[PDB]
Amino acid sequence: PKKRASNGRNKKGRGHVKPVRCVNCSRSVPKDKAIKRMAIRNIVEAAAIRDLSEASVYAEYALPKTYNKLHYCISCAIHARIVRVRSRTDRRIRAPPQRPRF
Amino acid sequence: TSHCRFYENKYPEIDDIVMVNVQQIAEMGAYVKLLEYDNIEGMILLSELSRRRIRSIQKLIRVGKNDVAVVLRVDKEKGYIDLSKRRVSSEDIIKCEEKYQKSKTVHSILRYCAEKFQIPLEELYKTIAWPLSRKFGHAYEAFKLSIIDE
Amino acid sequence: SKKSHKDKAKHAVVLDQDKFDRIMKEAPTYRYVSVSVLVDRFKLGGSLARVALRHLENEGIIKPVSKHSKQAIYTRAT
Amino acid sequence: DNSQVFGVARIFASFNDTFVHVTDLSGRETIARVTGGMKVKADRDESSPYAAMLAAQDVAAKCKEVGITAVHIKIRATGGTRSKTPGPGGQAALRALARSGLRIGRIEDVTPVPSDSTRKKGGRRGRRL
Amino acid sequence: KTPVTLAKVIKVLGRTGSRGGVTQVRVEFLEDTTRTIVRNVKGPVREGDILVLMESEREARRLR
Amino acid sequence: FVPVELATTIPVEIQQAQQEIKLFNKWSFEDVEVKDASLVDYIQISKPIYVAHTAGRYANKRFRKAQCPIVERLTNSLMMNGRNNGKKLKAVRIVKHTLEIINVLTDQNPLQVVVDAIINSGPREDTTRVGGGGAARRQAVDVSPLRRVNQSIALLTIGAREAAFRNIKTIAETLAEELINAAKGSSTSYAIKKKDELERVAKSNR
RNA sequence: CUCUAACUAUAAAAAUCUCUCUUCUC
Ligand SMILES: [Mg+2]
Ligand SMILES: [Mg+2]
Ligand SMILES: [Mg+2]
Ligand SMILES: [Mg+2]
Ligand SMILES: [Zn+2]
Repeated sequence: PKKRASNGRNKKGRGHVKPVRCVNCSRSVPKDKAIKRMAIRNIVEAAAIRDLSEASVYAEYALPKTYNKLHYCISCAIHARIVRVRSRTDRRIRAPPQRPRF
Repeated sequence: TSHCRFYENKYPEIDDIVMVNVQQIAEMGAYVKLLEYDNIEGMILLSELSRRRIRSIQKLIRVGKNDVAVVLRVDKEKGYIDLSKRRVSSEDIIKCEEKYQKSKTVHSILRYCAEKFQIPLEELYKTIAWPLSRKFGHAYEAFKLSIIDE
Repeated sequence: SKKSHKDKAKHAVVLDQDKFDRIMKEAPTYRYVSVSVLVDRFKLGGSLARVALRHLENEGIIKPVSKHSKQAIYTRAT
Repeated sequence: DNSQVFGVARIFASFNDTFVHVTDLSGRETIARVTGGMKVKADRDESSPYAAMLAAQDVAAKCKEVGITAVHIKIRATGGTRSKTPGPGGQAALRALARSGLRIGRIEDVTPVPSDSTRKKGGRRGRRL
Repeated sequence: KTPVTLAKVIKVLGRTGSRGGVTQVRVEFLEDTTRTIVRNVKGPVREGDILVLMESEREARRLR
Repeated sequence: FVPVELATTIPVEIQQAQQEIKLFNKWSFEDVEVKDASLVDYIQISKPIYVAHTAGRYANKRFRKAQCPIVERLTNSLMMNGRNNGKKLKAVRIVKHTLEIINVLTDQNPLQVVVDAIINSGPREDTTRVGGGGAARRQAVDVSPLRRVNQSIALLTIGAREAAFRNIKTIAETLAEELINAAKGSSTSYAIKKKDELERVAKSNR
């Protein structure tokens, strides 16, 4: 039967969506069922900030923040653990997962 | 009285191709004596061993026999032979075997002479072998020229 | 099974004059002497090695340390 | 200036065989190419942080020899069509570059991101591992 | 080259590995105690112990 | 000195000047040092004893095992391949005469020899089986000081036994020569040999 | 009745399977 009302797409009234490739397995999935992540992280790990800091001209360097958008097929999203299979009435909740860092 | 390796020095050098005889696979790889060399045990790690991942490593070892080898690093302080099996060219293996047949066949006549005259094989090697391997690059071609040209 | 040992007599069971001379020469200059040490010097079978050990301790050539059986401790005179 | 001759690191760290290739400020002239694959055997770890770290130490040594003491480090992932993500080695490579005496300067990311080009390899259902 | 570095463990970061018998720990170098690094040590440990490190720069990762 | 008269006259050398607690009444525990500060506080030269046999509360908890007098630990680890398990008195006599032999050759009051050989024999870089199913391989790791001393002593005693097997030499002598070749950098000792082998494997699988 | 911040990286191969299903009213 209907596992979801939205079919899991989030298309619902758009005719057709262009496909965007999965970042890991190169699956072609519609941009909506193309489970998304904004991986904002430092160009240098938080582990080695000290060594880069002490050996740096331009005191207190900005240390840029690398940006990229990650597109998974849902199969990767299950396996690469970005998403987890949830219980029935827990499929309702769509909010961010309880603010990882606060 | 088997001793006195064919080559110049009393420890093998670095980054060269040799051939060992295999004796044991206990925990990490093969500690193997050398019949290309004197008597010294050298290590190969199972990572430096198998080109293809294998179920039973023994099918690629065949304990007791002779196998291709490469010495990369040599502990020239107390004696250790960093050696591998997979670190040899596909063609140069035959060069290794042919080198070994030359050296072994040279060893046989020197052993015969030593067991006849009861001079230690090292002395007969010292007087005769390496001057030949120096003048002509090998004792086998030295013997080949000696049979025809004295 | 097979003759894998290839071990010779490796020692002497009966002391000759030459080996008597040898042990009497090396009675000094040896810091530690045991039945196994006397075996190490390819001179004695081992059964008579104890005989020799008792033989050396008659004019105080070697003083003993501990007199336990199955292993003896001997150190050269000073 | 403080008599520092600026170099350019231009790190390339794919999922395999990280690259550390110091070049002059002009970028046109090359210095001390040694990569990850040169410093490890197993070929399992062409991109390993340890392979990258020896490669970076060697390039730093050659920079000492030639005389380049300050380096402009450039991180360049595979980018374009293939996964656009940094490799597992370039980070240890830059850590080694900073550690080995060299004075760092102006880290930047130059990985080429296309504007919808070149439908990439794998088919539609993609790598079916 | 004998870079044997003595690093005191100050905080053990649980136990890791598929085996479950190796522990990630925070070792700080005895000289210049302002630098800390996480590395894997195998065998029982507790804080205040001082490990030996042949190298100094292999930062650790969770072992799988 | 200090002659004390008793109806049961304990021997003179056992009554005379023993405010000097000594391992076997011969080898002075004082002025014995550990060169490598890494492994200190895991060898118990701090508490002298009069015999290498004291069965206490040593395994019930996590780290009471590390508080054993190191000579106790060597004795205890010597009774392996124990078809003769138990017979610890045999181990005590064996280690006593090993100490005597160490005192004879290269006098060097034997407790310092024991400590030095134990320090050398422990590997400081080992491996762990990481390769999961696909590419079976080992990966490098450091060794905890407790386990470092543990392996040092295990390799020392096992090398002594291997030297003993089907050999004229008494186990006392094999253990003494193992200690001698381990105190210095002598690669001839089996224990230091396997120490270097494990360290080499770790270096090969960094 | 007042708040907008960081974080990691796994997919070796695993095919097959035969019985026999037997009751509820004070
Ligand atoms: Mg269904
Ligand atoms: Mg969805
Ligand atoms: Mg195809
Ligand atoms: Mg799958
Ligand atoms: Zn995918």
